[PDB]
Amino acid sequence: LDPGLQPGNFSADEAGAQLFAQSYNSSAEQVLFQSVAASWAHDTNITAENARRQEEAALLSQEFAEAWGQKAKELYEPIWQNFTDPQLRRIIGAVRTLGSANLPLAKRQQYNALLSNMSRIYSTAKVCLPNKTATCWSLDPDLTNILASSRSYAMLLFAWEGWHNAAGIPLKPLYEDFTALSNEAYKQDGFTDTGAYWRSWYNSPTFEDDLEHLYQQLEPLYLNLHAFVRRALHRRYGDRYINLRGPIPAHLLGDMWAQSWENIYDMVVPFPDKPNLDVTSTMLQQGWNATHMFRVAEEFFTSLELSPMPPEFWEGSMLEKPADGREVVCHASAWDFYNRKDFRIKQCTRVTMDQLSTVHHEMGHIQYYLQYKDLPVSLRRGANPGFHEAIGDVLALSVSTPEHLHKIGLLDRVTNDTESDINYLLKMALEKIAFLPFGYLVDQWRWGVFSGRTPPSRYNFDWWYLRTKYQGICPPVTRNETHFDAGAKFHVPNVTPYIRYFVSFVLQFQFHEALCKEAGYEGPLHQCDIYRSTKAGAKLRKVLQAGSSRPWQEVLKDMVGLDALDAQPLLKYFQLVTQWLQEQNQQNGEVLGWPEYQWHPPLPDNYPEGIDLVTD
Ligand SMILES: *[C@@H]1O[C@H](CO[C@@H]2O[C@@H](C)[C@@H](O)[C@@H](O)[C@@H]2O)[C@@H](O[C@@H]2O[C@H](CO)[C@@H](O[C@@H]3O[C@H](CO[C@H]4O[C@H](CO)[C@@H](O)[C@H](O)[C@@H]4O)[C@@H](O)[C@H](O[C@H]4O[C@H](CO)[C@@H](O)[C@H](O)[C@@H]4O)[C@@H]3O)[C@H](O)[C@H]2NC(C)=O)[C@H](O)[C@H]1NC(C)=O
Ligand SMILES: *[C@@H]1O[C@H](CO)[C@@H](O[C@@H]2O[C@H](CO)[C@@H](O[C@@H]3O[C@H](CO[C@H]4O[C@H](CO)[C@@H](O)[C@H](O)[C@@H]4O)[C@@H](O)[C@H](O[C@H]4O[C@H](CO)[C@@H](O)[C@H](O)[C@@H]4O)[C@@H]3O)[C@H](O)[C@H]2NC(C)=O)[C@H](O)[C@H]1NC(C)=O
Ligand SMILES: *[C@@H]1O[C@H](CO)[C@@H](O[C@@H]2O[C@H](CO)[C@@H](O[C@@H]3O[C@H](CO)[C@@H](O)[C@H](O)[C@@H]3O)[C@H](O)[C@H]2NC(C)=O)[C@H](O)[C@H]1NC(C)=O
Ligand SMILES: *[C@@H]1O[C@H](CO)[C@@H](O[C@@H]2O[C@H](CO)[C@@H](O[C@@H]3O[C@H](CO)[C@@H](O)[C@H](O)[C@@H]3O)[C@H](O)[C@H]2NC(C)=O)[C@H](O)[C@H]1NC(C)=O
Ligand SMILES: *[C@@H]1O[C@H](CO)[C@@H](O[C@@H]2O[C@H](CO)[C@@H](O[C@@H]3O[C@H](CO)[C@@H](O)[C@H](O)[C@@H]3O)[C@H](O)[C@H]2NC(C)=O)[C@H](O)[C@H]1NC(C)=O
Ligand SMILES: *[C@@H]1O[C@H](CO)[C@@H](O[C@@H]2O[C@H](CO)[C@@H](O[C@@H]3O[C@H](CO)[C@@H](O)[C@H](O)[C@@H]3O)[C@H](O)[C@H]2NC(C)=O)[C@H](O)[C@H]1NC(C)=O
Ligand SMILES: *[C@@H]1O[C@H](CO)[C@@H](O)[C@H](O)[C@H]1NC(C)=O
Ligand SMILES: *[C@@H]1O[C@H](CO)[C@@H](O)[C@H](O)[C@H]1NC(C)=O
Ligand SMILES: [Zn+2]
Repeated sequence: LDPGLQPGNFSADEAGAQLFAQSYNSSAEQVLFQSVAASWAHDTNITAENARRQEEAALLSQEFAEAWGQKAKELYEPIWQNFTDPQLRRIIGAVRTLGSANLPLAKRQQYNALLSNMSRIYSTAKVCLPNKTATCWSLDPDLTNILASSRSYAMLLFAWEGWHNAAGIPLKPLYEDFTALSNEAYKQDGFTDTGAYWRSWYNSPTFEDDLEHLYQQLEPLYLNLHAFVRRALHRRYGDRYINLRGPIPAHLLGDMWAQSWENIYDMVVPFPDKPNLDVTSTMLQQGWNATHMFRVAEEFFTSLELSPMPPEFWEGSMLEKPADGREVVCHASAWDFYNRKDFRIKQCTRVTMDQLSTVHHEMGHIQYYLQYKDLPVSLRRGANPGFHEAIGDVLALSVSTPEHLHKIGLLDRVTNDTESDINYLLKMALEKIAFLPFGYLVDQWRWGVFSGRTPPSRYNFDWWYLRTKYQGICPPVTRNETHFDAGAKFHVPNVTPYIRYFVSFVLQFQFHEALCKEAGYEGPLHQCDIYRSTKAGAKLRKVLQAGSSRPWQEVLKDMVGLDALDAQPLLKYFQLVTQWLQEQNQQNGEVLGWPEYQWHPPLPDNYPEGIDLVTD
């Protein structure tokens, strides 16, 4: 048994715990490196050969965590909370979390394979017309593309139900057992249930209470936005299917999960005549190419006097669709090998304005890793799990502005037209604000499941109850206790929390408002840029530098000034769209909210016979 993989002898003392932690850090980064190294190899070079390695390196990592966790859990758990330095408590607290590993091996297999099956079913789920069609439609491209692009209610419904039938129905039996074993494992760790464990990451004694108050402060913005989309859908589909006072059919909102309303912008766009300024056409004539795009992004960070990329980045990063033509996970991602000496971005970059914005986002993560690279490995993560995304986003917000684009040189004049930016801001409002209630209700639901507030006979009653109460949606078809629509969202059977994204979105604008205030800027917040503001850069740098050492709330108070999340900065960013929508809503007499919730559409006249009929 490798000494580099198994812990030694240590007393229950802080001096012992310090020695143990230090030993954990040294071996831990070694282990993490191997796992990610093969991961990067396969992800950058898609082949079954590397997949076998990826599986092997990840397997080793768990045995490592079990060895150290095993010793830690037995050794300090009776005393650990008393260690003086919170720094030490944080490291030990992370390692002492064993999770599933606690299960006896017979249950481990049952729990582990079970999780594997849930993932298979979701990705495997196939939706087939009630005809012996030669080939069915998978989640993407066909199902997502047809649902995002199609606008024939009859057609759109059938695709939506088919997905929930195929994905949802088979997960329901399995998910109960996962609930049983998952909570069983965490009980041995010391959490009342899986929910208590997920909430534990934010170190907020009133965490769930905090979110409700945040969400109630955003609801005025959401209801106004919801009312406007409801009206627009009514113009397109007709009163038979959109009750001005009631909830919106879930399948008509432009995406399989109604989590993003981005695809309906074409119907709702204010001031439809102003074109969205796309710099692609100028970018091409400028001779720019993917490789230069990244150095352009670095220049922005250098303007913020943050750390410029290490040469290791230019060497490692997989900036393009490789000319070798070997397969790659072209979906852009940012990687940090816990090896202090390197960090890499995988973009598969192609020259579009969107990717320019995307590259800035990804480079923000790299910047984030570099600033806390000095901390011990257990702390080299976001201040809170949602904190990581927020930093990446705020950087992306600043660069999207035409004010910034002119500074880079891609634009001759910064036309200060309110119709142009409202057009833009509404697309963002459809893209992300519509997401908040959804991101909140999924983890709102899951804590209920793990907590038992939703016993098994209610998996679907509560999901639609919650989904309607918060998001303002009801199902396209009456659905009952045989179903398990929770299983229809990727994050559910893959057991990945959603709350991180909701909290991240509030933190995104909360940081943004802080930097603008630091940058001496004034007036419209959505016209703010942090470029060249070194004094703001130092403030941002501080928040990154702390990593996970300091409790997330304590750091946030130093940055923005408030010990907790708040909606006020987010609202100010959207002040213009808030003002404009209310007038549009006020004129039409929209009922803000959704009384008479117990209303939903009739079925299509010949459903499912009429599902392919031309209606455009
Ligand atoms: C991605 O784009 C990279 C950026 O290219 C620059 O920016 C774009 C927007 C255009 O304006 C382009 O014309 C720019 O060069 C690109 O890197 C560039 O690659 C080109 C070749 O494709 C290189 O051209 C050579 O440049 C040198 C001079 O550059 C050095 O010195 C100047 C100062 O004098 C510095 O400002 C530079 O930064 C460099 O340090 C020339 O000596 C050489 O001249 C040759 O041609 C002329 C006739 O035109 C002859 O008289 C000479 O004798 C030579 O035969 C080349 O013109 C360029 O160096 C390089 N940029 C930089 C900054 O080094 C990259 O290739 C693109 N990548 C991909 C994958 O597409
Ligand atoms: C978590 O675990 C890892 C692994 O143990 C620790 O990583 C080490 O971090 C230290 C610094 O904290 C690194 O030390 C640096 O080494 C450089 C030389 O490296 C070469 O030489 C050594 C042998 O001497 C070889 O082993 C190595 O492979 C290289 O060939 C120095 O140049 C550095 O100088 C800096 O520090 C000195 C003081 O030490 C200053 O006076 C200088 O001004 C300069 O700032 C430095 O000494 C070490 O290399 C890292 N090892 C690994 C494997 O990454 C983490 O630090 C640890 N986390 C915590 C919180 O302890
Ligand atoms: C941590 O230190 C402990 C000692 O406090 C080490 O445990 C001891 O390890 C040795 C082998 O390395 C074991 O030896 C065996 O002892 C039995 C009698 O106990 C004897 O009959 C055998 O022939 C053999 O000599 C010993 O049992 C074991 N004792 C205990 C209490 O664990 C341990 O190796 C150290 N662990 C690490 C990770 O460094
Ligand atoms: C993408 O991943 C695959 C799998 O890891 C890599 O394929 C392997 O590449 C090496 C050389 O690049 C091959 O080794 C060579 O094989 C020949 C024939 O036996 C031998 O004459 C050489 O001496 C050397 O051993 C290897 O066989 C090949 N395949 C496998 C399964 O390992 C590929 O290189 C990766 N591409 C990139 C760009 O990283
Ligand atoms: C995850 O899903 C797979 C697929 O449903 C499960 O594997 C299957 O598990 C069952 C028993 O749990 C095996 O049943 C056996 O089938 C053979 C005929 O194939 C029959 O002769 C035996 O009497 C028995 O009924 C089935 O073979 C097995 N399939 C494979 C490919 O191994 C797996 O058990 C599921 N995991 C969990 C935790 O539910
Ligand atoms: C939950 O509600 C679902 C409806 O979404 C009910 O499932 C449906 O149940 C009916 C019968 O109760 C099924 O129709 C029957 O089909 C056969 C031919 O297959 C026909 O001969 C009968 O006359 C009748 O039309 C329907 O296929 C079935 N659909 C699904 C998706 O299950 C279910 O009964 C409800 N369950 C509970 C516990 O309330
Ligand atoms: C330390 O132990 C004492 C005595 O059991 C207990 O009162 C105290 O709460 C512990 N410290 C922490 C931080 O829980
Ligand atoms: C655009 O015009 C408004 C007029 O009130 C002004 O407040 C805003 O600062 C202007 N933006 C820029 C970038 O000049
Ligand atoms: Zn990101």
